[PDB]
Amino acid sequence: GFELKPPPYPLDALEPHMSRETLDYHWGKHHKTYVENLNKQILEEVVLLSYNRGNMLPAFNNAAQAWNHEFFWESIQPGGGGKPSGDLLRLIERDFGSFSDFVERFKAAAASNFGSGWTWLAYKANRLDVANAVNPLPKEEDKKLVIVKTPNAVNPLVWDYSPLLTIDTWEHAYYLDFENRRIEYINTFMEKLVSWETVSTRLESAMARAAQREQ
Amino acid sequence: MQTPLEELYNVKVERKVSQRRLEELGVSRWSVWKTGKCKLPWDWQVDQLVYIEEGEVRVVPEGSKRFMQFLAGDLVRYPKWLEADLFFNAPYSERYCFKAYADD
Amino acid sequence: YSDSEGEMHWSTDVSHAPEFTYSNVHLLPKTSHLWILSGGILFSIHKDQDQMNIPFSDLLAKRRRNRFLIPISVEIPINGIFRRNSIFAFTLFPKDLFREKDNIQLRLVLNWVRAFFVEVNTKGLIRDFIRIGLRKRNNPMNPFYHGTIRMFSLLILSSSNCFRIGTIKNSSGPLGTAIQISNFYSFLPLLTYNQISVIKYLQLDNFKYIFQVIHSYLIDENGRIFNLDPYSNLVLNPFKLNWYFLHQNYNTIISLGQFFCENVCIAKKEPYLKSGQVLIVQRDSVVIRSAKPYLATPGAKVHGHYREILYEGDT
Amino acid sequence: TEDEARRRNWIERGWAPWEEILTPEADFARKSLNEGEEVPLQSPEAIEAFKMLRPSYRKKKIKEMGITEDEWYAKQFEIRGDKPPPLDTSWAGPLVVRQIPPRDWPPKGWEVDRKELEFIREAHKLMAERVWLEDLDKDLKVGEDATVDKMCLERFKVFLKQYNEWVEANKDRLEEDSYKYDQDFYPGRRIRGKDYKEGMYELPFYYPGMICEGTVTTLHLYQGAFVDIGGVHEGWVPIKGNDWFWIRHFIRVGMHVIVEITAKRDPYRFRFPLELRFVHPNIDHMIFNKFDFPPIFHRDGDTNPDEIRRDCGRPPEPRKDPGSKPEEEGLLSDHPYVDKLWQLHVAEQMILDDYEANPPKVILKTSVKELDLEAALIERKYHKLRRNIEMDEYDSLHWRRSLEEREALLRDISSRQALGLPLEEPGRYKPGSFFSYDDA
Amino acid sequence: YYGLKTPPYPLDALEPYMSQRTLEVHWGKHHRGYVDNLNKQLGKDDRLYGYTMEELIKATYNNGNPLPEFNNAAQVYNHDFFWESMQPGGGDMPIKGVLEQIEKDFGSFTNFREKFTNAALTQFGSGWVWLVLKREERRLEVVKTSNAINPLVWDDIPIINLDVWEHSYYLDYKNERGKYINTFLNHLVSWNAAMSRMARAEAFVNLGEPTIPIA
Ligand SMILES: [Fe+3]
Ligand SMILES: [Fe+3]
Repeated sequence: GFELKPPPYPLDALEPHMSRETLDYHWGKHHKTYVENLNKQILEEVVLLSYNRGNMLPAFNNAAQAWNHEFFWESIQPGGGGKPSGDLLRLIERDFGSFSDFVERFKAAAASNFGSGWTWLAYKANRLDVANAVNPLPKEEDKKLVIVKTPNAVNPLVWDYSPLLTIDTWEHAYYLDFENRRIEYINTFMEKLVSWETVSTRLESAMARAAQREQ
Repeated sequence: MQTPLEELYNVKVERKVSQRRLEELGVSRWSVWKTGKCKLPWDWQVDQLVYIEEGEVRVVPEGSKRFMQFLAGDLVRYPKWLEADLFFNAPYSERYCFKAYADD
Repeated sequence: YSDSEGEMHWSTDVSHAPEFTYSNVHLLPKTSHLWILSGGILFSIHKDQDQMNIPFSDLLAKRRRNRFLIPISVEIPINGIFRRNSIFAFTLFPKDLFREKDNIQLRLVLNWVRAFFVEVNTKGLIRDFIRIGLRKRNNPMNPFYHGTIRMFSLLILSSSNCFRIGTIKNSSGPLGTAIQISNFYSFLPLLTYNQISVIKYLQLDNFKYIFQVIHSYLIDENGRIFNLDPYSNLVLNPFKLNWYFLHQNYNTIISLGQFFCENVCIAKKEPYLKSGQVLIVQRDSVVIRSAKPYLATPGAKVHGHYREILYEGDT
Repeated sequence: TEDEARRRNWIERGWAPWEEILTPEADFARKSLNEGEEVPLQSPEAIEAFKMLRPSYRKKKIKEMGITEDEWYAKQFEIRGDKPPPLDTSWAGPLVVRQIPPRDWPPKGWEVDRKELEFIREAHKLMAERVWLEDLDKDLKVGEDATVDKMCLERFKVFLKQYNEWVEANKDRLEEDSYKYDQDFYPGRRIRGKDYKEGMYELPFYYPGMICEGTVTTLHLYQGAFVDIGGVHEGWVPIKGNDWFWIRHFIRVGMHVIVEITAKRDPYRFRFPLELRFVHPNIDHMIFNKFDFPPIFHRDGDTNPDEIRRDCGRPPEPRKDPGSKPEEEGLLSDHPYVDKLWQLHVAEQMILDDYEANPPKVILKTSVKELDLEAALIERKYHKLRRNIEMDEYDSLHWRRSLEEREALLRDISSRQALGLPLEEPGRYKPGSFFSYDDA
Repeated sequence: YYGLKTPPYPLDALEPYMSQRTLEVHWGKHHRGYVDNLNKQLGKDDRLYGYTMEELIKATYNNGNPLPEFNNAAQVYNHDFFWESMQPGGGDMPIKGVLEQIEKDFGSFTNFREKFTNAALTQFGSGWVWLVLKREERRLEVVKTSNAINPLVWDDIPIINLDVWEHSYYLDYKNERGKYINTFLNHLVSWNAAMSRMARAEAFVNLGEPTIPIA
């Protein structure tokens, strides 16, 4: 029995960037329904099991969306925006040139995601379940940061990626605050809401996940 | 027939790519593939963007008597589900990137 | 027996139901004629009415996918053919960095195959090798170096079975592009109804707009509506840019598909017709598809369903 | 029963009771053989048929009816049986048209002024304007107010200027190509030779949606009706098979019709480049047999079936499903150039050996000018080898290429499964019934 | 090039079932944006120019590997078809040949209504719900598609359209898609439009029965 956790901030704490009315419907109605329907059909293990190597089982849409929204609420904070630091900034500059270049590519991906979906910053340290898929001599640059778009409920977990940041591009996430203006919603997300300390924290776990596999 | 192979097989080509377009695509971060005189059969399972840096390749679709020729400086997009033989007759070098649905 | 290859036709006096459910035999309650219409495959490009203009030391060795080369004494069978679990030799390869999954597998017993010699020559020097080997990417010529299809079963129609028996002035041409009328909801205008469709699909509010004759309106590029004469049939010629009258206001002997006997007379001053079915009707000529009638008496049995292909010599 | 079988033959097998125009001998044979073998003919039909076996009796019978011989010869070619209910074509409001240049102007490979073309292309947005029948009266121009000079046709006139320039420069070339490719004339082919008249409309003058007035020129039992719409190609209304049994009563050669262009195609590939439907008379309710695809030519240069089906809109040649998922197959790392490197490696090593000593068969010639003996000799004197290392780095590049395709394939699968997009090429892969050393 | 076609009614004519503000954003921003984006693409490709709208959608669909122009080309047709699918004083039941065909292909209008409702309730994410006329089978069906896909890509003839993209109902109903579907069937769906679309479709399908001589 999975439970709907509240966001780590008060529902009025994202004003004026994200209104309480949006949070009342996005979390109180959409996210709540995903958890309620998931419990009738029965979290990371559930998402992988219900994905079923592409032949998605009935529980996948509820399970993946429930995980996605919980990940989404932790990706933002009332005093977000700015720039990251530490190893995250070093990796961003290594794989995107500079932080400014990364922001433009991330915004463009979120803008061009057609229909309902999610845009992810992920740490790519995947392993494949096929034969002759192991590199004898890894170069240590193969574990890199990537920007990936997914439709509907899909998340990078189904390809054994490590998500670090996401933005919800379903229209219900921004229509009460920006109507059709998704560009302004994306720009507001990266300048006022994004929590880089949470993204940095998730990077450490992803790095440790790869380190444990290599030993 | 009268219709060129590029039109029939939906092989988008952008011969003589400007440097600005290369940087917009981020070609400098693409992986490198090279070969000598050989023949490569392949069936594309996803779209592939190829920027040829040196040499030339002649692409013969499955069952075809004609070929498509791409030279250094051309940007080629091989479509998904394409089956062809790639022929090389000299040193060849390229930078490639595979594209899933949407992406680019 | 059928004198020629073709398809079977009968008009009347042959029972449509077979004599038995499984069989293809039909009875004749009356005397009738059975016609054999004369006639001469990828199924994705050959379709109905297509026109066919064309007729139908280990460092010298190597280990690859399902194959390997060898410059341990090698024992090859007499025929050069290996079966499963066969001994061929009683570190062979450079131990490549990558090894693809192969159906073949060593054990030296071959298990999972042909063997032949490979020789490399350069400037009068010879080095022999033994090559033992077993989706488009899995493949193991160099660009640098009549008849009309009748399908329903295929027959070819050609000249061997079809033969010929021998304002401004109004001109045929375009009237313009019909535009959507919002009253009729359709992006491409309905233009006309037939007797059946007017009863099924005519809305109540559109009964006032049903007309027995044609009415022509012209919209120019600024949105103005022109009629010239709203009580006659006048349209604009798009090439000459002038008005002209329509032909009608829109309020031969031989018929298509008829069968002829071998000496039917169409007119006293004309040569006798040949047997067959009228395939093409034109202003002053007709093209006939050759057919041969067979007379059959009551109680006879027809071997084949309608339009069944019969080859020469078939019963 | 003998009601469903007759219906089954009509619908499934295309049966129709086509008229059989019999000679007197054939007519007598069918009427007399129904009575017996050698019996006195009793039925009035067989008795009359016996009399008609003499043409002298027929002439006497014809004179007594007051008709001529040729009229009697024409009465035997008459459609028997009942007649279909007569057509009642109703106009769905008035016919309202615009003069819109075809969207596909200009033809491929023909250069026009792009500034004039953009002026022409402005008229294509006029299709979005809404017109209501309650509004074609408020400012209607009639009589002297509806002369041609009063109308704004500036964008269509610029198209006409470009069209006439194209016609005068390509008219002879198009006729030459018609003779080169099409041996004999046929409805749908280009009118040429003595039959050509200046002023006939070329194909780029037409576009789907246009309304034309024309005359029926040819009826084909298996193809349809061909209509002259003032062009160098005749239009084609697809009608075939049983439908002609009733439609022949209404669609006749030489009669004037109103047609709408539904498709325009390339005459090199398609037999009938102009596809039409009858607007007046409306016979939509009488047409049941449809063409799955428009018929095409199979020409001299068409050697690859996969290329032919791409030139038209036809499905791929089906194949048996492999039964294995491509995303679950092992990666490929054998670079195709490695086999060439191996031959060069062997050639260098055997040349080095000769240098020391004397300072079913396939033969592989190797050139000395494609070998790097300067580096090989230094490696030989110093003592895997460099060429073996060179083979592994080519394998690594090929393995990396396979890995990146598989990773993109895995993401592509998830997107397509979520959005209901095909994983395999549609039409391909039809289903069934359609057709140790290392460790030692 | 294609123009932006006005709906066949004023933007406040669907009140109170579909608000004027919904029409202003849905038609004036979403539909307008699709037209403007499509026209830019058509101005660079002379081959895609010159296709009819139906031909362009089928060509850009590319047998399941859509070209970049497909999303804009499909959406402009979908929205034009959608505005004509609704009328002031719509809803209730169809009459004459539309009712007869529905009763023949579904058993009754009640069976059709449940199938249409269930297809609209179970379409996950953005998409469309269609009443279609099957060309090969010569019967009506209920089909749901995702994102911009329309039945034209499979040579089917649309009859009635319903937009279940979130932007079409979120201002008036928020997460209550079921109320939006029920309102569409009760007060908005235009069966008069379906009558004419079936009449146009009868030029290619011939839903009648042939007259077969007894001879
Ligand atoms: Fe959401
Ligand atoms: Fe919409």
